[PDB]
Amino acid sequence: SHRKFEAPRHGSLAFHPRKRVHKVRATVSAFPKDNAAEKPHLTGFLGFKAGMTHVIREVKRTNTKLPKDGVLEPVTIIETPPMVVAGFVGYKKTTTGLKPITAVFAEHIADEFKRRYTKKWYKNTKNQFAVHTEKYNDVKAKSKRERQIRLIKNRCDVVRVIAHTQMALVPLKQKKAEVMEIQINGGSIAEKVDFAVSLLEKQISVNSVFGTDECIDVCSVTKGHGYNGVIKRFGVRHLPRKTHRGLRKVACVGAWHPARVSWTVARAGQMGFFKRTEVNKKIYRLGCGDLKNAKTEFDITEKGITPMGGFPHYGVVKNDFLMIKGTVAGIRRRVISLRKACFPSTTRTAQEQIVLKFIDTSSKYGHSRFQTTTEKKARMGPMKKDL
Amino acid sequence: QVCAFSGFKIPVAKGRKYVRLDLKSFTFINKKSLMQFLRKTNPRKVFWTAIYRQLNK
Amino acid sequence: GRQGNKFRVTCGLNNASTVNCADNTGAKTLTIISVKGFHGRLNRLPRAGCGDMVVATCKKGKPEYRKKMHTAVIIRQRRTWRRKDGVTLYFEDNAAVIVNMKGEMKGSAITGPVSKESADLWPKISSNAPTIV
RNA sequence: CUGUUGCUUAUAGACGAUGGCAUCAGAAAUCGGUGUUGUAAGCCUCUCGGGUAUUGAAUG
RNA sequence: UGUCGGCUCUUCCUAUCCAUUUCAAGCAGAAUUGAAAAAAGGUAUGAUUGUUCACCAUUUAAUAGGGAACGUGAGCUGGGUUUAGACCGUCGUGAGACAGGUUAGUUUUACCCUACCGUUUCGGUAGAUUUUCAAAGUAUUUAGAUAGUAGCACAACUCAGUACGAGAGGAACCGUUGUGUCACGCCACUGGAUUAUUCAAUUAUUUGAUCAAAUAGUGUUGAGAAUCUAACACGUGUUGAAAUAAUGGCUGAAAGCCUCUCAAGCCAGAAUUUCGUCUAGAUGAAUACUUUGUCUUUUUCUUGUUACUUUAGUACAAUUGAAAAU
RNA sequence: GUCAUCUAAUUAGUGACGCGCAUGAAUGGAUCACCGUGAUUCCCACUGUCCCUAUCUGCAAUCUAGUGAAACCACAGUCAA
RNA sequence: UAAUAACCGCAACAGGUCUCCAAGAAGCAAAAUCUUUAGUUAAAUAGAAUAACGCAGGUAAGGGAAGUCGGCAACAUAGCUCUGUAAGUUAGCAAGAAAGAGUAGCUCUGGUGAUCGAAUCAGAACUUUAAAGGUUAGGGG
RNA sequence: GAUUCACGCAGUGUUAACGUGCAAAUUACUUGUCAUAUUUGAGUAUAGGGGCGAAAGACUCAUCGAACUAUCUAGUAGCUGG
Repeated sequence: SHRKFEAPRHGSLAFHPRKRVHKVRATVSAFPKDNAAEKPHLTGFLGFKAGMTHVIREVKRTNTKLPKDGVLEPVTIIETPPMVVAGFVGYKKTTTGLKPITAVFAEHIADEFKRRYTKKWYKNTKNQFAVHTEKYNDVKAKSKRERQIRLIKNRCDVVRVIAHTQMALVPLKQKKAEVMEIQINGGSIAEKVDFAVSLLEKQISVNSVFGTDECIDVCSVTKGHGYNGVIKRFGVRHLPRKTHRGLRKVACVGAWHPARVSWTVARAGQMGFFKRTEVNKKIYRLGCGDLKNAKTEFDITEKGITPMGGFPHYGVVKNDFLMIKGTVAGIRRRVISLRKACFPSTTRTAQEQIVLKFIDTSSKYGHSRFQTTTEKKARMGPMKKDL
Repeated sequence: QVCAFSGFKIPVAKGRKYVRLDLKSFTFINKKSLMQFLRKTNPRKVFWTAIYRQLNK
Repeated sequence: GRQGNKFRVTCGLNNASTVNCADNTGAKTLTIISVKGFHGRLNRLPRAGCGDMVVATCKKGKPEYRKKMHTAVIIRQRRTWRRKDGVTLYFEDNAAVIVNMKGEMKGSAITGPVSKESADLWPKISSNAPTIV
């Protein structure tokens, strides 16, 4: 018999199997399509979600009924200290997919990068890249390096640099760096390798990768939740109060004669630690250089992006950061893989210039009232504690 | 904006506004001030409000 | 008669919700039956917010209005809804005024304030409202 | 090299697993910042006081 | 083989109700009617009734029809039916009967195998020798056969009181702005929970009184951080190429003309398909370090792997396999 | 069943009508104040019944040390036709 | 012993089984709640963690039965004093009908007796978080 | 043979718990009842085509539309199994 009334199915079948990832960092499944008629550039970065705040922005779109005094929107702060380029790898297009041909690394490698190659650092001999560094300038090793460069320039189509973060610049307790491959999109393979060679051991800032008011894609791992039932995992309807043996379950898990439970039925299991990609995430503030603060042209009081009392569970942001509109997957301290838009948005709101009128920096705990700690003391006056 | 009960300076995009049938609208900094107003509590008798601190000293 | 768009207003009035009639046309209260433009979902009751057109029956009022189905526009609601400029507000009571499909008010006056959401969509309501909040 | 073990470990979690650190480690109080309540006890004033504050908050 | 319906939930069919693309009309416009492609997405809220059904009141773009042991009771419920009490009507001399009515009437078990959903553990894919090489172990960076797939729909402005029409009436493409729902998230702002029995007040009892408490299994109330969370807050899925279906066409025979082709060759054309993008993922690849350099098995140490240790045996550089297209 | 009324909407309720398949007078007919862990319908009030779920506590379930059953069991255990 | 282990139920079974004596607070009350004399802290094992789904107890924005066979379950009302109380009726009732107002703390005054004492009732100032509600405690038509 | 609360008792609902249970009928909450047609002990009387029944074919030692026990009895079986 047919179901009496029709309704959309609960949950998406585009996200099955529903299994938690193992690594915290999420690798981008794809990079923006290469164009061979432009200067070489990097198409991605790596940041840490400091937290969220809210801003007021002036609306520049025309023919809109939005208030002329600004609109309150949420933003997400992603701290992005400069990354260090440790090497690059060439890829070749084979009949089985991209195949890495060779990888060329720099002479000097930081200990944060080396920690990635062990599972117990303090019990290790800590001799990663030791032979590579020791005989870097040997004539036999120099010729091998030059051949590796020549081989990539002849039998490769994709060039990616190996860049890692400097964990000493973030309040994270972790010391082992996070390594990402950032693809180079630009001219021929000859001038792409030349670009990567010049990038060895140099520091790349987030302003060199992303522009102003640029919609980007963010890849990260969602906040974990553990074992969960079908009400939270999928969103099925709760059963009546009269129900024997429980309310928060799917009543019928299949018909008699497909003879088995289907993959499409809602079941209890892990929800949480999933990798998700979101596209068309507009950058509100490129927090580099003169924009590293939280002051605006309308609100000219000098203040950093860190809220009063610090970011909850995170700390203080003192490096370059991204002000991404809205929400991104994952809790604070989670590594976020930024990436240029795979499909550049062409709507009027995507090209709209962003002009912020106010950036909230009050405490994120409780019902705060003051934007700075100096204005709190000024309004409260001398307290008996100090007085 | 200034809170109706406490008299504090309401930070932007914070608090709630209450509109009455006598064409009068009030804004409050939090729920704590809103309930005290709804109970007809006199802000002059509540110590932490800015109205009280202005009356004496 | 509805003019222009309306931003997201959380609909605090359900099916069978009783609202007051702010007009002077002999109707005291109206109970919401359906909402114009509502898109049905399984087991979901119709929802109405400020500035929404509803189908209501008058269970309390003059004989020419009682036991009859009317059309009314919600002008205020006790439900808290947030504006686009980060302003969060709500009213003391849920009220409505009887208007027809063409959008003109059957009454001639409105008692109490009228939300800006309902005044912008329906010009005839804004002309008869004392104060817009 | 890897595993166990320790941090009554977390960005994780039914148990496994996963993530981080392991002597320049970790833990702890104390102090400062940050919040909540509403003005402590002895003698309206002391008093924007006192108390709490990671436990899944942020410094030193 | 637990016998109706409803609730819940997934999937399937098309004889398609809506949205997409087309052709025809007794198609001027608008509204409609007949038909083709197409089943990827949608298809509601209620009064009465146990009802399936039915019939009304709305709302909607539409509120289509059906299957899966008349799907679905160790999933629920028990209103219907269908034991044992009782009442009424009719029938029977009577006990009793009634696809007649009314009322009250116990809904058991999963800890087993598999399926599904998540989660561990051990094992692992044969033909390369330019020492700048080759192979194994550990680790990271990646890779992507295959499997799933997601965004839809509506409204407002302008077009425009224009096209069309005697008039009455009355559109549409582009462009812009929103909303609803589905999917994935998220804690800034707004709201909810609250044993931080946090802070304050207070009823009863007991601490000789004050202070400070405890008890009434969380005494109660007010405010209430954190954390969790909203159908109640708020972000993203307006996103691109190529080939197509019905169909409409180009060139063009058969068949000197004609013809979109039951011919060769092409074009435009879908909520279509495939790439592109998203999630899971097999055999894999690169690099870093430790080794090893003809080869293995059986023992044996370690949580385990590799190198390693011993006794043997075994081979020893040199003619090996390419047109492409038709 | 027909007409009213109850609702926006009434196979339910109530008031009338009565050739009543098949009512009817101690097979007792009609009437009903008070009473009822009796049956039925509608108002007010109230509320997680519901829109639509969120969250808090205790005891379990999870894991572990000690202890330790039973039902059932032809052999067993992936699917399409 | 006379029973949450001596009795009857297969047992140290939350079942059943006749009596005697009987403190304080508070209250109308042998009610709920707390305590004294007496008894007991053992009564089919615990520790860590704080998943789902449960059993028991709660709360909740806006709406308010739209859920459902059906207001099932839960919420709600609730003590006392004063005012007031309809149709119907077997004249007895309906009736606590329905409906409305009051209630705290502190400082006082007055009334109710015998030849010093009883808690009870009424009234008046002032203050506050405006008062039955911790527990107990009718929903009404 | 008025209305209520309490000690007790019952069993209206949850069609709650449990349903290889604490229990071969119990537990929790809600509800009802809670002295004169009331509750209750012991003694005593009534016995199976019988008793007793404010009547349900109810009860008569977990057994009742005819108890339990033993004998006739290895009752008969055109039916099922070996």
